[PDB]
Amino acid sequence: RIIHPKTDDQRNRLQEACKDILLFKNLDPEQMSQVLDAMFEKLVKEGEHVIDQGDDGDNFYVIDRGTFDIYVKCDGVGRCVGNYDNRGSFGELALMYNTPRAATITATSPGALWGLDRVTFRRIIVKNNAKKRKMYESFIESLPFLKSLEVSERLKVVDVIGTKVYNDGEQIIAQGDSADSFFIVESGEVRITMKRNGAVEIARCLRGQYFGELALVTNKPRAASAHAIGTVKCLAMDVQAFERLLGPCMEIMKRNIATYEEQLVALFGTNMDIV
Ligand SMILES: Nc1ncnc2c1ncn2[C@@H]1O[C@@H]2COP(=O)(O)O[C@H]2[C@H]1O
Ligand SMILES: Nc1ncnc2c1ncn2[C@@H]1O[C@@H]2COP(=O)(O)O[C@H]2[C@H]1O
Repeated sequence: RIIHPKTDDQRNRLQEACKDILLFKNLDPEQMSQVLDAMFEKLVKEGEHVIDQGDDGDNFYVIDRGTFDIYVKCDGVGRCVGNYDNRGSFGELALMYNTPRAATITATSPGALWGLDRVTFRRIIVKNNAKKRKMYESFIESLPFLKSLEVSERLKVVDVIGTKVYNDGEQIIAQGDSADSFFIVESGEVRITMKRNGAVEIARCLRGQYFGELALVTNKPRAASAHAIGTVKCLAMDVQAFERLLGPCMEIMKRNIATYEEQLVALFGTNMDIV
């Protein structure tokens, strides 16, 4: 076991930084404690290359604070495929598939990261993903909207999703809120409402259906709220995973978007500007 001593201020900041990391959701309190003890802090300077495309993987990072740009060099040209804003994680691909870094991550401000060495990672996270794969691989392959992906790409979706459970009445997401997750209902029922004024029910999602994609596609705040009816289980994915893996089905989703407009105009007379 690898262990790094941390001040009290570090443990509080570390625990708060890890609370929403999807790759840690399917871990028991004991595996999680080992991960926490293995975490070490790392300061980064603005302009610093935390990760360079092509290198061997070494650590997995959870963001404590700071901004970062994501670059993928495609044919001598560097594209900015996204960014991180004071929250999130990265560097898990090289450690899961033993491949070279697939992108360059640069800090665009001073910041801090929580690192986790590859050994502790593969020993716990990777071991845990195998378990996750046995529970959901079948379910994910069967989703109609994911048929657009190559079969190998679909299997990779399982590696980065995390399970989230909600009790009856819990708010899953709120209208007007910023968005960082894409959801897939695993079990239970999710009620979608929108405020004209009072809240109006506009849709319900059952096993196999998704929601929370509109904000990620149009880059806007959540257009509606979502609450759980009874006990709900959702498979969540962060926006970076969404953009890396679901590009192939940005059509089927774009096609479902148009429907959102018609429905709202029909119910309210205005499209509420969701596009
Ligand atoms: N579109 C993307 N392609 C590849 N890596 C990405 C992308 N968006 C974010 N990343 C992250 O950037 C990291 C770069 O190193 P890794 O390949 O280990 O893991 C990668 C992911 O965690
Ligand atoms: N008519 C609709 N307009 C907007 N969002 C809708 C509608 N029907 C269902 N939704 C879903 O509710 C989600 C609310 O958050 P998002 O905007 O991220 O994504 C939205 C869609 O997935």
